Amino acid sequence: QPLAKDKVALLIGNMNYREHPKLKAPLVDVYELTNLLRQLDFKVVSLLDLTEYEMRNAVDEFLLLLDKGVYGLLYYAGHGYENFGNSFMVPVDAPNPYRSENCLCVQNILKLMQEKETGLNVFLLDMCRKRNDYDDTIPILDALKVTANIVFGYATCQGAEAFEIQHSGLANGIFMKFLKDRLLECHLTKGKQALEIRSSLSEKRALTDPIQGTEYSAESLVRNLQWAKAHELPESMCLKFDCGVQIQLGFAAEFSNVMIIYTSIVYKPPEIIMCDAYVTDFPLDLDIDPKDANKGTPEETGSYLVSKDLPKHCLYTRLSSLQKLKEHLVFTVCLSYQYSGLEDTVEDKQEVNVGKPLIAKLDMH
Amino acid sequence: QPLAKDKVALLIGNMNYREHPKLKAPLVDVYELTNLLRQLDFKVVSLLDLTEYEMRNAVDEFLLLLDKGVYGLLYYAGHGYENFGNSFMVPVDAPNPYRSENCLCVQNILKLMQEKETGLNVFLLDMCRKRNDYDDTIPILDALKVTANIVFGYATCQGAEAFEIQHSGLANGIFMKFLKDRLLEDKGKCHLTKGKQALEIRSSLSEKRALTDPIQGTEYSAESLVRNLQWAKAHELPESMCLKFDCGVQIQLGFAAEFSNVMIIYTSIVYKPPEIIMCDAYVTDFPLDLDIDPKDANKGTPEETGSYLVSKDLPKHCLYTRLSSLQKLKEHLVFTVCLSYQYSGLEDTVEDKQEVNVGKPLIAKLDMH
Ligand SMILES: CC1(C)CN(C(=O)Nc2cnc(-n3nccn3)c(Cl)c2)c2cnc3cc(Cl)nn3c21
Ligand SMILES: CC1(C)CN(C(=O)Nc2cnc(-n3nccn3)c(Cl)c2)c2cnc3cc(Cl)nn3c21
Ligand SMILES: [Ca+2]
Ligand SMILES: [Ca+2]
Ligand SMILES: [Ca+2]
Ligand SMILES: [Ca+2]
Ligand SMILES: [Ca+2]
Ligand SMILES: [Ca+2]
Ligand SMILES: [Ca+2]
Ligand SMILES: [Ca+2]
Ligand SMILES: [Ca+2]
Ligand SMILES: [Ca+2]
Ligand SMILES: [Ca+2]
Repeated sequence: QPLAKDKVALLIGNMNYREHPKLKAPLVDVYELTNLLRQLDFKVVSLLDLTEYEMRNAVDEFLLLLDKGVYGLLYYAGHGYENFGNSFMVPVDAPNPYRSENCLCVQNILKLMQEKETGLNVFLLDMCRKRNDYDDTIPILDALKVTANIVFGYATCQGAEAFEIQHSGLANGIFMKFLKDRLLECHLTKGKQALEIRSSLSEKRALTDPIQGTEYSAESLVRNLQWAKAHELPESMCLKFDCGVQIQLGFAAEFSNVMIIYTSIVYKPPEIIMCDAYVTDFPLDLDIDPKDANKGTPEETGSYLVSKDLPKHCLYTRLSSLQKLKEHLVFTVCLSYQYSGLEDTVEDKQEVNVGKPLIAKLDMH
Repeated sequence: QPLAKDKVALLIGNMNYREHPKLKAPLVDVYELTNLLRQLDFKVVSLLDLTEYEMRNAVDEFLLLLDKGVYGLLYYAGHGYENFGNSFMVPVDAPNPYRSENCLCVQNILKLMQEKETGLNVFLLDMCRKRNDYDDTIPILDALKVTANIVFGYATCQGAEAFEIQHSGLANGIFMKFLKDRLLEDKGKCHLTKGKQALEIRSSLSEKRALTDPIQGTEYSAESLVRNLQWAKAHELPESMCLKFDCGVQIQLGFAAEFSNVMIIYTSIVYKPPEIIMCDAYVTDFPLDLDIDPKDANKGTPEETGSYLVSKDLPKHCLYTRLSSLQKLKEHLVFTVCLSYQYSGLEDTVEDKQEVNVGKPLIAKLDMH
């Protein structure tokens, strides 16, 4: 029987490039792939918009989980490049033009995966190439794609336009389709595209293979808790203001580095006729435009989470970039309230601290 | 809207290697893709077990159909190999070891397709590579300079065992799945198995193209005429016939096209007069061109002949004979239908025989020898 010792996954989606065309596609594709992998018993990390430093720390810690018998999946979506056989994943902080030292190399990660003694390695790259970056003419000089169980997947589109066109739609990502078709148990648009799948398997492996489950393992507890504690969300607060008004502050995870906050009035005393609550004062590291806070749908914040997913009728705020948090997520719930019978509006302020939510816990900036 | 000026396809499936491990997979995959393409309004040729001479003629004549705006699909399944940046399709007569002179080069065919003013080229290869071909040459190339309106697809498995395993099942061809998902506008099952495997799909499209795009039936009337005629001249199947034997017994003799180079023949008694108590009929005397063992003729299912066709597809209650290799027919398909009959009241089994000529069925009508 093929068994997994563990099932671990790291998904990266880069979009918000400083010096390169911004992408949109990754967000959806990471979310849907996360959601698939959860149902296959994977512990997933899902990170949007990483710098070089962030990507390296993330990938290394993924690689540290790949012991003997582990099933490991790595996914990247975003800009990439190719030179002399060597492919590169570009972080959001990379300058223009691309230099190798600003980028993470595919083949290095692949070589590291092949040393680890895993039961299955999966490495899936969905890359936007620059228009005129075709594959180079090369000899093959070095390989490990025999000695360990590998599925390697490499999609390309030439240019951001063709990339975004082919990725348009929900539920439709190339690798999610591949996984569903090939590893359990969207029309061809204009432009230039490529897909490469390569595999070397000594025996049939599938994502659906059972974990060798444990009753009393220290290692398995370690593994579980290392991941689970990187995914602590704040408990919902019922914030009581001095006038008697109660604002519920709720929290949702969207990615390992994205939290939705949402606000609702849950008590209005008879002495108050009208009230509004809003959030402000977020840490500058997280970099929120208040134009994208306090919105009347989660959709308006840029969330994948829709109005049917979250509690309804709130104001919604998306706090992305949690990996950049230095201290605590200190922010302010404000209350505006009008007293019953008066025109007079009062303001009040309640500072909230929620600690280090999600990957912010690691404190690795 | 994109239009095709025509839809033409050539499918080759090579299995019966003389000097190389035999394959089984191609039969099914060619049949099922042929069926799909038929339903999309392609004129299809489907050929099993071609020599180099046969492959070259077929491919060349396929390339002749690729006029302006035509949609052309070439599919190959069987052995391939790689050498110094080139890739090769191996014909069934290929010497061991593989030498380029004996094989058809993928890169040639790809550039021959890209030279045409077609509206869409599709070129799909689904190959076995022998393990020995992994270790002998340093790789360079396999990608290609995929340009024009082209969809290049290229799949490999290392070794016949892994190849056959990955292809086990009906309905489960990688390229059929691909075309259905990616190239039809609409206007589990293939589990990844052991071994070393590769897939490469490349597309270049100046505008959206699909296999479902309607045929523009205007312009280029003589080219259209010739395409249609040439194809249809390669697909004349003989009509079903009733042979009346002089004793009164009626043998039905039916025909089915399995590939452009494979015909099923089937026989049944459709009338026994009351004077005959028992009878049986069989076929014999096929031309030596077609090779066929008489122990593999006269079977009680089409499954027993080696066909894709199951007992659902043809008339039940017959004997079935499969004639492959029709492209090698140098003359007419002449055979004998035999009858054995016992009269009521007699111990005597009488024999009778009738000769049949059905001409040159299917691709044999091209007369290429
Ligand atoms: C939870 C762990 C063990 C940790 N990890 C990370 O990605 N760590 C990470 C570390 N530092 C930064 N950083 N931010 C700022 C600067 N450095 C970042 Cl972004 C991430 C992954 C990654 N993949 C999987 C999979 C499974 Cl299971 N656990 N797991 C983990
Ligand atoms: C019917 C035509 C026009 C012809 N053709 C062939 O394959 N010709 C062919 C010629 N010679 C041999 N041979 N046998 C013995 C020796 N030489 C063989 Cl096997 C085949 C194809 C091939 N593809 C498509 C597609 C559409 Cl439409 N027509 N079409 C045609
Ligand atoms: Ca390049
Ligand atoms: Ca290298
Ligand atoms: Ca650096
Ligand atoms: Ca998508
Ligand atoms: Ca700190
Ligand atoms: Ca006031
Ligand atoms: Ca012509
Ligand atoms: Ca020759
Ligand atoms: Ca070779
Ligand atoms: Ca099959
Ligand atoms: Ca007698």
